[PDB]
Amino acid sequence: TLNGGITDMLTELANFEKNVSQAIHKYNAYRKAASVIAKYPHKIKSGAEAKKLPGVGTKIAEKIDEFLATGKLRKLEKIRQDDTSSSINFLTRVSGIGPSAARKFVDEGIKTLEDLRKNEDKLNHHQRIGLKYFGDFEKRIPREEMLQMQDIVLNEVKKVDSEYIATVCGSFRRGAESSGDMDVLLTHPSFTSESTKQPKLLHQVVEQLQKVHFITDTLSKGETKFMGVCQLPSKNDEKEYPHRRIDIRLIPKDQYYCGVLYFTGSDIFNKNMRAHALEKGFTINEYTIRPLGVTGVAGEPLPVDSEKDIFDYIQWKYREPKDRSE
DNA sequence: CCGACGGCGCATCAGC
DNA sequence: GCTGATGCGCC
DNA sequence: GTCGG
Ligand SMILES: [Mg+2]
Ligand SMILES: [Mg+2]
Repeated sequence: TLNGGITDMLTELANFEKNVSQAIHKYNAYRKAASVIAKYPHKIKSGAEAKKLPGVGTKIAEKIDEFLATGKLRKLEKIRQDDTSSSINFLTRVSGIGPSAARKFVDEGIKTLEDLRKNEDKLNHHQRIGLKYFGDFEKRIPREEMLQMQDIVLNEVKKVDSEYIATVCGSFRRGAESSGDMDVLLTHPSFTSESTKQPKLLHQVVEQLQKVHFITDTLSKGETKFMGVCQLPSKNDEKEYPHRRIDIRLIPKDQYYCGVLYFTGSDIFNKNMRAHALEKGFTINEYTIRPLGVTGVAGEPLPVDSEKDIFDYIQWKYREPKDRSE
């Protein structure tokens, strides 16, 4: 982290644009810039040097010069002093409260953790559970605990049906020493792009995990995506583990490679890779890679039998998961 | 100078 | 009820 | 906010 001060500044600017300004492209621009700077292997000496990087432009170059000169950004200093901005940025830290909800709450005079805790009846289900585990959800998960969680998930799935395959993706699959949460990609031969020969495939799995008291809460749930809360069991006399966020995504089995590419991320890696596919004349989602026809309409799914095939199509050398942490 | 910026699941809501 | 838009979330 | 045509 040669440029930790700069990348934090940019991240804070990104969060402002997203949470307060509701300017999603400025949000993305700041995160692309932070990410390119984060991987740059030199300690940056000026804005000019930073501007050479793709994603850093004139405005960010200027902020970088101010930051190196003084150790801070007046623009951010003012934002931090603004009560409305501060309040909105705080509320959005609760899962389920976005930029619109936060600003709505602030209008109502709901703007602190205390306010929220006395107005539960004003939150939807997702928001109520996000509030419930607010502190827990900001803790990271040591890899060792991720390993225990993996063992539990993989073994409980196996107990439901030996044909399920569950893969932990996200920062875990990228080899991180700690994860923000647990991402599980699920496949079963009965669910392909061609047919759903068996209903309740995701449900059965979620139920078993609830049955054994691993999944403790649900934020949302459909046929292919579960978003919830889980907890490791604690030993006799031991403080409980924090509650953790868990996302489970059921992907057609024949589409596993596109699925696992998606769920491995990072998010920024994904946006960069997908943007590059476009530039090369393809479109990538978690199911397929397709050609763009002359019109601008996606064609039929190209054959894919490895993650690498996807990289090949867009003329990128393969990158192991450990190298996709953008 | 601008059009485009990654792609999609679930929950909620307006309008019919 | 549905469809389509929007909010929020996943990477 | 930045990039590419
Ligand atoms: Mg994760
Ligand atoms: Mg997740």
